[PDB]
Amino acid sequence: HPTLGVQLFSAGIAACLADVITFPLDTAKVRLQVQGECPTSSVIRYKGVLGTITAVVKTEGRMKLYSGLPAGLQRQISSASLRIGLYDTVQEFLTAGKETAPSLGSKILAGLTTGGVAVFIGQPTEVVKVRLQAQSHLHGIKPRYTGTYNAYRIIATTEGLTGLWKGTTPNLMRSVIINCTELVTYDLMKEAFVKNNILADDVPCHLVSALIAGFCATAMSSPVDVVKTRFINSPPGQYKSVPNCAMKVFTNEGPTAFFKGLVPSFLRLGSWNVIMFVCFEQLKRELSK
Amino acid sequence: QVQLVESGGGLVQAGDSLRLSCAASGLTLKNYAMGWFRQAPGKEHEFVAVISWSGSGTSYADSVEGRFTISRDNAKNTAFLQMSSLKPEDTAVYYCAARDGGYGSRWPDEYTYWGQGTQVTVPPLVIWINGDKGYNGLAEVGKKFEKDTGIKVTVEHPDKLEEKFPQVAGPDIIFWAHDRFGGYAQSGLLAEITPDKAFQDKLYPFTWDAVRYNGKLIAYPIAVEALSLIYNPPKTWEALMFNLQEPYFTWPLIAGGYAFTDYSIAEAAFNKGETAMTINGPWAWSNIDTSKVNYGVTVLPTFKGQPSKPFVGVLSAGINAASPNKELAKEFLENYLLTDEGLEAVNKDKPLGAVALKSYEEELAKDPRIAATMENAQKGEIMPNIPQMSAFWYAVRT
Amino acid sequence: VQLVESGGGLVQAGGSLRLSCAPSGRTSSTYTMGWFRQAPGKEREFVAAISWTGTPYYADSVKGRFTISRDNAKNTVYLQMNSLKPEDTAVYYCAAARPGLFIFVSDYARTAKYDYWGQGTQVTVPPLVIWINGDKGYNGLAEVGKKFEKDTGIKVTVEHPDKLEEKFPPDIIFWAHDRFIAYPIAVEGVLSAGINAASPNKELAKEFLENYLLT
Ligand SMILES: Nc1nc2c(ncn2[C@@H]2O[C@H](COP(=O)(O)OP(=O)(O)OP(=O)(O)O)[C@@H](O)[C@H]2O)c(=O)[nH]1
Ligand SMILES: OC[C@H]1O[C@H](O[C@H]2[C@H](O)[C@@H](O)[C@@H](O)O[C@@H]2CO)[C@H](O)[C@@H](O)[C@@H]1O
Repeated sequence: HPTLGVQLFSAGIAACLADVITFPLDTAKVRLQVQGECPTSSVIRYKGVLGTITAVVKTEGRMKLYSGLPAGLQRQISSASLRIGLYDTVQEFLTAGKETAPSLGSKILAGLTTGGVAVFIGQPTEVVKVRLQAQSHLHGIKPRYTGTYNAYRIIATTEGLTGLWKGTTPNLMRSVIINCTELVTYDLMKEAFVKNNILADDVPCHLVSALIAGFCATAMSSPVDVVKTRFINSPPGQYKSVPNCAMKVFTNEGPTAFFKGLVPSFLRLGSWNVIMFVCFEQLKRELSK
Repeated sequence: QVQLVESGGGLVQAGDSLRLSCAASGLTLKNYAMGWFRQAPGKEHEFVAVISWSGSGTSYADSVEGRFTISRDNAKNTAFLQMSSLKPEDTAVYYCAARDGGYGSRWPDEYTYWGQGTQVTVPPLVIWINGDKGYNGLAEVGKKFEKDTGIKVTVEHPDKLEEKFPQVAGPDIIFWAHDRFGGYAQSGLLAEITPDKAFQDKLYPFTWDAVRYNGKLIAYPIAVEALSLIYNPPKTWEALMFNLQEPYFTWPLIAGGYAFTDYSIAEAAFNKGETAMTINGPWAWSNIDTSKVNYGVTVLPTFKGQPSKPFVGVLSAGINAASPNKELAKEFLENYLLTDEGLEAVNKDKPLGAVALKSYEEELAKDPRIAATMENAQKGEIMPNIPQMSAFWYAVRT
Repeated sequence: VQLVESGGGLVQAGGSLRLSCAPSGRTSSTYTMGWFRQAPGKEREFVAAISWTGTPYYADSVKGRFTISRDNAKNTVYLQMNSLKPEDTAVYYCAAARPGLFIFVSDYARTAKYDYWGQGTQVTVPPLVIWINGDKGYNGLAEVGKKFEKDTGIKVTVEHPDKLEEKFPPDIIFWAHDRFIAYPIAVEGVLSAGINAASPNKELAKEFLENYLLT
């Protein structure tokens, strides 16, 4: 049994590597989600994952894809590591030393607690990351940031130390929904697949059920993610509150606009989870001895 | 010593194309981003187009999408802009800007260097018409043309345009009788006119031949004008008030010879009914209609048993040679003015006489005044268009 | 892995057999296991398989009678037989495979995935055999045995071994009362049938002798 420090360090390193690997998918999702915040020409410049990526690299440069990387790295160091270490610790505490088999409720509760703790501490990195990813020189509001640390300085000096935590409640809602949906859907799918013996009770069935659960969770959490992206990237004094933004989005475009960039978000979720899990397990096994 | 130079600007008509070239000297264009910014008088800078470092991705403004094409050449370190399907809203001064950061595109104040700039203008139609005729109807037709096509039309009536036109050239279309047009074409200020065979069948053949010159055509005929008496009116010359300074109003009395008080005072005197009979053309009829006094048209009285022979003119419009709107002028003249609606709108203000358009001529022939004017015209002779009339009308004047 | 079986022997019909199979070390908790049987003069066949998760899988011709289980603490696979018959007499092997290879429920039937095969144990269920001399009605005994096999499902054959007086010292020995603890059937002498103590299916022999023989 590895100690707490080893688990935390391995989790941090794995999270950082996974975030470094698959950032352009997040950039494409952010670009697609803020496409129609304000009225513009009838011509849509972004359409398709590969199309959006190639347009971004061809027009705004190759380094625009990886804008705001230090903010993501700081978020992974400060938020993800604590989440995926204290999740295991709290889960063991709830189980009370392998007294009983881990029930669904215990895992759900531990995940919700660790997700809330992770979201509350480590919000400014998310805010700055969204601000940097959504900005563009050619169209939209004038770019006001010149990097990541400059964004911190500008927000601290102009807005203060309480405007950095904007939009924490959408993040909490997104985390709770994604966690609960993932767990419930995976459990139900695996149970049904095993009961009807359509597939063998081996790792292929588990992997297929996990992928289905991840897709369902991404599909359910996409609207709240859209609202969060549109609210966080907004000049002060424009949006009154989150419900106002939701009503404006519904009236201006319609319900279909609530599902934007679903494919890039799902791809990022799957890739990040797989890479993080593999690297974390391998590094923990290597460092335990 | 960074220098940017722009070339290719000037004056271009609507619906044409232009080539703008920006040349850079003193820097290497391999790692710079080129862009074009237009400025209109009384407005700030606006985005037009921008190109990346290697011509891979280019961007255009929302208002010039699909009309402007931007390109660049690193070997000759220049940038080119193709402007097509120009509009009157494109009159502005253009600047070529270079961004140092490379692979860049943004709003102004983000670039590092700027150019001198070149002026691009889309002139509108300017039409000169004598103040006697109904210029308000022509202005209304021009407003309809602007609504249909988007090009403004201006109408001006300078005093004594027959002397100002040769010195100035300048207007785009000039309206006058057909006696000065022979001399104008001989001097070379006019331009040849080639209407379609179907179009030439709309008007009478002699009307077209009246503005001919050595087998060519120099002006579209518009109308035929001749003097008449307006008042038991007297039948023989052997009371009355008419303009005497202009020899055109006194020639009928003079003519077994042959060629080869003011107008305002007389008009005011007749408008109040002070005088009985006045000799004048159709254009004055509307004024009599405003005088609320009964009046009638009549053939000029005979002198010594010889009927008077007033000169007959063909009011026609010619296109200026140096005007850069030849196609626009041709389209406006052949499609808008030479139609029933436009000619009716013009004639509603001040009558022209007998319209050369057959469809309108048949309708207008029912008015007895037009028949009387034609009868008076037949007793006269069409005045020649040889280039010697520039001084003759002056010589008879003195 | 040195995977070894245990529980071999020869038993009578209708009994229950407990077969154990265990590997060396403590790697049983991270493996899937399977039982495959080979009939005398026949190739291998699918019998049962239990995955690492703990979901058993049975064959078409074995469902309802077998019961397979695994023990992580004991680290071994235990197979329980019910209503065993001579038709199930064969040599049984237990095989182990690493998890993750199988993707279909029918994929357990393939013998290529398994790699570690044990020594195996031979389980036999001898059937009751009745010996009748050449002076008796062997055809009637054959007909009775065929009827018994049709009714129950146990093979019965009647041989004709000459000089049975000394050769014998089978399941039911038919002879006169002079040589002989037997049931009379016919009267000559007294031609009676005795149940030898060496026969395993003494109860089956008694049932055959009482229910359908003397009728
Ligand atoms: N399984 C699981 N994935 C999560 C959870 N919270 C976030 N993720 C996913 O983890 C990845 C990275 O999340 P973060 O590092 O917080 O970054 P983010 O900017 O919030 O991620 P996006 O919402 O995908 O833009 C994304 O795919 C998230 O959707 C969670 O509680 N469970
Ligand atoms: O006055 C001399 C002038 O007479 C004629 O000009 C006429 C013109 O033809 C009419 O259309 C109308 O405008 O009245 C004008 C006189 O005021 C001759 O056409 C012209 O050559 C001559 O100079």
